Amino acid sequence: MEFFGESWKKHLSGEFGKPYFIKLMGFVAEERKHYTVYPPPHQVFTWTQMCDIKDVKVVILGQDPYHGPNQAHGLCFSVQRPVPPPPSLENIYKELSTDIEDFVHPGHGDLSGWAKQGVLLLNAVLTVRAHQANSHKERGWEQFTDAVVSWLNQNSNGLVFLLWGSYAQKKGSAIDRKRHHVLQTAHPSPLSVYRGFFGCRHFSKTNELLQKSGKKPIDWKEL
Ligand SMILES: O=C(O)c1ccc(/C=N/OCCO/N=C/c2cc(=O)[nH]c(=O)[nH]2)cc1
Repeated sequence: MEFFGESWKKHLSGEFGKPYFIKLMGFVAEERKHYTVYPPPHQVFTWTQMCDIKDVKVVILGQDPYHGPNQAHGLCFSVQRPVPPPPSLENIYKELSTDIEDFVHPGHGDLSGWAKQGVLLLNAVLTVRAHQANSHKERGWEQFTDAVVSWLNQNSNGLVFLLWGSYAQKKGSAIDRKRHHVLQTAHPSPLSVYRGFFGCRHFSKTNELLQKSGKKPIDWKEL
């Protein structure tokens, strides 16, 4: 395997020599010497491994990785087999079931099948100390993932951005609405899901928007 997918590296490596990025790398490395940090190194950049950067169709922006054992693996909201889907992911699957009648629950929480279809599952902060939510907040990841969002905004066309919650909406605030499609709703967490996420129908809406972009739809059940 590779640490960082080649097509993504080609376009994002301009970040790597910048002072914030050097500092970020040092911070994460030091944290790993004293704490268990999730995801493990080989999974920090899973979101670069699943499809070519040129083939991104949909972008779902997250915040912090899961902080429990075996959960985070470098794709926002996803958990690898055999880990049970956390409540936020169960809510995502519940909305899918009501939104698209023909959706089939895969019986696991691994969203790799979406990533392979060009659904970028990007957290803003890409590491977290075990059991400590937001422990790596504002250490440099935000600037890096802002650079990712900026690259896609400028160099791709007709993407669908799904911005769930106020944090994601802020991170996507500068997306050019004349050049990309943006859908917004509340966050799927249990505390916020009934404040707009249930009933948002973003999955069916996304596929209709992809038609306008001249692109084939996501098969949301291909998991
Ligand atoms: O800004 C808001 O409106 C808002 C509201 C509620 C929340 C809540 N989060 O609660 C934790 C739920 O689980 N999240 C998992 C999770 C896993 C992952 O890979 N990425 C990720 O972004 N989240 C966040 C933002």
